[PDB]
Amino acid sequence: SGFRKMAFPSGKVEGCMVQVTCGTTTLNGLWLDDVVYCPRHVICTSEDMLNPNYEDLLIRKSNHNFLVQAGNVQLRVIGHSMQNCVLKLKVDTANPKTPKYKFVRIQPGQTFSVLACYNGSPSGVYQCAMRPNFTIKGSFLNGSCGSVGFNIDYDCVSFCYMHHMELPTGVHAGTDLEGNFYGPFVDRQTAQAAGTDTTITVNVLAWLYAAVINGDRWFLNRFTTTLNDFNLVAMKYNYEPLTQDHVDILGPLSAQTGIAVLDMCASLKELLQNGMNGRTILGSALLEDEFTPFDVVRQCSGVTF
Amino acid sequence: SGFRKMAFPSGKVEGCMVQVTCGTTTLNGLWLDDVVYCPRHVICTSEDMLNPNYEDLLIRKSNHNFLVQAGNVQLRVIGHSMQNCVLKLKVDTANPKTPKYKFVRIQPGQTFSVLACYNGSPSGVYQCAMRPNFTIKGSFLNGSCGSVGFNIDYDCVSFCYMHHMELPTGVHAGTDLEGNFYGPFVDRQTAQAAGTDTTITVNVLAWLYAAVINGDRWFLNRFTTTLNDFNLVAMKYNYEPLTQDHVDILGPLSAQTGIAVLDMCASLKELLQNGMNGRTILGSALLEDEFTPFDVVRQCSGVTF
Ligand SMILES: *[C@@H](CC(=O)OCC)[C@H](C[C@@H]1CCNC1=O)NC(=O)[C@H](Cc1ccc(F)cc1)NC(=O)[C@H](N)Cc1ccccc1
Ligand SMILES: *[C@@H](CC(=O)OCC)[C@H](C[C@@H]1CCNC1=O)NC(=O)[C@H](Cc1ccc(F)cc1)NC(=O)[C@H](N)Cc1ccccc1
Repeated sequence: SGFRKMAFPSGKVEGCMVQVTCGTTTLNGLWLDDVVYCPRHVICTSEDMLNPNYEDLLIRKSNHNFLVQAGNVQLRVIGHSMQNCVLKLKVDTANPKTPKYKFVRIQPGQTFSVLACYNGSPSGVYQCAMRPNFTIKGSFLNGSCGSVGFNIDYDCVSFCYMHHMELPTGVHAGTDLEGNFYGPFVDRQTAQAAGTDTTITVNVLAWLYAAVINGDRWFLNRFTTTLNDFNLVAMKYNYEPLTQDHVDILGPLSAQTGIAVLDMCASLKELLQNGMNGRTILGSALLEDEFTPFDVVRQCSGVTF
Repeated sequence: SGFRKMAFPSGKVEGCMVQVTCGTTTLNGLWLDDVVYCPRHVICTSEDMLNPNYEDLLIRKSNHNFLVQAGNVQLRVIGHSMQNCVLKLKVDTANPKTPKYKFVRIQPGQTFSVLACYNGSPSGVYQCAMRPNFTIKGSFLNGSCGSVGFNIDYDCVSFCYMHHMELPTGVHAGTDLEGNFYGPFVDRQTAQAAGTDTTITVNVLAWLYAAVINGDRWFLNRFTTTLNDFNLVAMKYNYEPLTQDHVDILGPLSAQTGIAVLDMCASLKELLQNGMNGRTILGSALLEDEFTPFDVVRQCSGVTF
């Protein structure tokens, strides 16, 4: 019993982290097979991040300008190339610890674990969600760029995120492992703002289920609602609209608890308008929205890797 | 910027997890050098759990009765001993992945990372606190006994917890790696309940410093109180008393922010009597008490391992 914010075991990803230095700029890299991935802004000069032409910066740089370190072991660079906003450094040694992996682009509302790293070494691991405005609410300091986000399916590590920057709001932005930024953000020192961040409704509902599975039931009422009468209340409170795909994806949880999605939706509508009245759910005084239905099923069924 | 519930990287511990089977019962064990540690109720079914005489069941068992599996490979048990509630199986092969480690007994209020495992394979990692009533608020299903909690102090893995039981209230209980239970609990199916749980005052203050470090400053007032004055209110809300040792432990966070501990205490006093004004602090609507002062420093200074 119980329910916690649970990250994936970080071991398989620890073995791919390395340190990447270009000039005086050091950050983290991801070493898979004979390729080291990292943010292209590592090649930037100090006065190059204002108006950077990375294509042209890469021509000026030799393979010898890139120092990669796996532990205290130097990996010789024998090639450098740029896919979108990620630098790809070809090295002469294949990572013996390369896991079965895939590069995936995640959607808003989907969660993942982040291995925060500095100078190629891990600091900690936590669970994040891709917000509906394509930012993440992480914990990153200077030197954290190149840290990756990931999920694990049995033995396959699906890398979904690489950390690039911090917006003035304290939120975080980055790319997939193919260099495409999530959201409208770019790696130029320009005024860029995230749209209104909305609450991931399907996750709050998955979370309420998890609450039900664990014995928290004070919020369950006997009223019901329709998908449109709930969404009318939802959009007033900056909640994402609920669709039939969301009702279906919660099927498993509805089928383990016997509670109809729309029944839980009525309980949720009551909590939005009236609050919690100094009560808590799963130890929280807020409606948590960084648990997907799969995360709930995973943590209430014992899925191992 | 940012503040998340961050666990230690779990790689070093993943490489010590194995599966231990005795009869029909399987659970997780910890394989360090040539010894596997695991809960001693592995030698029990659901018949002797009334008044289990682990002394007889141990002698009545043979080395061949214990099946130990490290992934695919099978480890041959060549001896067995008991140290309180932990079983020690000597095997004929030493773990090549054994980290520098120590067995430590943690104090109430201290945190650690839990690597939840099932059938010797990790499922997830999350951060827990030893509650003042010597329970933890974990996430554990059937098959999870033997999962361990730990801290990483430099290059040394400090194992502090092995999971044994869930109490009917839904909280969890276990031992250090020497087999001594935290709290007045015993590894047998007899009536057991934890004392009343209090809030870890020193951890709440550390967390408020974390909020200040990350720009959350709305709850700061200009006031200052006395240690005795603060404790008078602390007791009214079921908060641990604040000792001078706690005050000193917060020294580093007071030094970084310029806010005296007794000034922070006055701000916490006002939050307790008047509530959080419908506002959040570091993404939470409750006062969080599972971050130690050290947890705050390492996440806000990027300590690596
Ligand atoms: C990682 C940089 C790194 O590790 O390599 C040098 C040590 C940085 C992580 C930031 C630091 C603090 N918390 C974080 O999440 N990333 C940056 O520092 C980023 C680098 C950058 C500068 C200019 C660009 F055009 C692209 C990338 N700088 C920032 O995030 C600053 N907040 C400035 C900023 C840049 C883009 C949009 C808004 C603000
Ligand atoms: C770990 C058991 C295991 O892995 O072995 C499988 C063969 C269990 C973890 C629990 C399961 C559900 N959620 C959890 O966190 N531990 C137990 O099941 C525990 C084991 C035990 C059985 C018989 C004994 F004599 C000692 C220990 N049993 C329980 O937790 C039950 N809640 C019963 C109970 C025991 C002590 C105090 C209160 C209730």
